[PDB]
Amino acid sequence: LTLGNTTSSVILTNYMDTQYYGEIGIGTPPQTFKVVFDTGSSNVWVPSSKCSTACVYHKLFDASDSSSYKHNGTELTLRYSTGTVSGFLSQDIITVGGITVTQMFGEVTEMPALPFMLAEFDGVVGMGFIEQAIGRVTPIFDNIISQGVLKEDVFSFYYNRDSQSLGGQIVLGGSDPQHYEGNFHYINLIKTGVWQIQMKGVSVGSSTLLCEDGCLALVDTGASYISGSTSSIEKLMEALGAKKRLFDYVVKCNEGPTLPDISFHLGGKEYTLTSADYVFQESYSSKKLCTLAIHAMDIPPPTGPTWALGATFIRKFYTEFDRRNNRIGFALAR
Ligand SMILES: O[C@@H](CC1c2ccccc2Sc2ccccc21)CN1CCCC1
Ligand SMILES: O[C@@H](CC1c2ccccc2Sc2ccccc21)CN1CCCC1
Ligand SMILES: *[C@@H]1O[C@H](CO)[C@@H](O)[C@H](O)[C@H]1NC(C)=O
Repeated sequence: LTLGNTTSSVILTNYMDTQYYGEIGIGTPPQTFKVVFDTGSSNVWVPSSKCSTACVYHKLFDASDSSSYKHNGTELTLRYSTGTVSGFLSQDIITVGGITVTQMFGEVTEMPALPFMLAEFDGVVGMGFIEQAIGRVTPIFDNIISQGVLKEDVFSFYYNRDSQSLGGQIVLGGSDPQHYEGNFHYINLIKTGVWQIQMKGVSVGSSTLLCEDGCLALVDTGASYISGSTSSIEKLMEALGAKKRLFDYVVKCNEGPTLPDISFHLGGKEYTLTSADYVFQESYSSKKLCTLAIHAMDIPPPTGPTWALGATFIRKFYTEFDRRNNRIGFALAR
């Protein structure tokens, strides 16, 4: 007997405003892993004990220590913006904030030192739809929905700004009103299968200089930043006075607080980020260079070309992902 009144939460760790990770347990007895909960992907994967470069710094799943494990072994390859992992399929019981689910997941045996040596998390829990799942593997949230335990078929994200403070939180089955102010404003997904909405414009202060004839916005919990196409970012950075370095865009630290507001027109409203929301203000010196929490990412079709609203956006706006209604809700984070 499963009664739909459950609302479970996973505490997240904030690593330098770029990586937000929580704990999941795999197997019997449970083997714990630090995972990023990512709306931009649909597969679950952790490093395998069968891993032969980045594997050395992470926790590895040993199937031989789990009584609940069921072999499969189908080969699997997962491509991310940052890097590609490879392994095989395994099935086991996954515990996520109290909820226990029988899940098919990836046992990663090929984890390159770049970029995975830089990951503070062990694996990824893809919070996207089956349409985007590799090997057509049933996503974890789809499996939790099938159990009929959740209060509502929704999950929400809270990302805090980096004492003994909470780095973030995921709520499965609801939203935590302690982490948002006012009410949610919802935007319907263009289509089911992808956590993507229509964007009606991007404004720099006064003038709406980009996305004038509309564009797409992927609401990506796994993305550290706000990203646009190379073309869109080059124009945006020019309007900000930012300069291209090797991996990032920079401004003189003293100019940082003088930077204009960036607005994203989504559904009925404008979602504004002030300079304090997008500049890593590590100094105020005129002789130092400060990094922006904005970059270029060319997302390939069918999903891209698209903007991605990552942790930079989510820190400002507490986000709710509604599977029942196929919509996303935003509320000012508290
Ligand atoms: O953490 C930083 C990003 C980090 C990184 C992680 C995964 C994949 C690529 C890169 S590029 C790179 C290069 C050299 C050192 C570290 C890094 C971002 N910074 C901005 C705020 C926190 C620091
Ligand atoms: O956004 C970050 C990407 C992040 C990540 C998140 C979800 C799923 C896969 C990966 S791959 C990976 C590997 C190592 C460290 C971090 C990460 C990387 N960014 C840092 C600066 C912008 C790029
Ligand atoms: C692995 O699992 C898939 C279902 O996701 C199934 O179709 C396939 O036959 C399985 N392979 C093996 C070798 O068990």
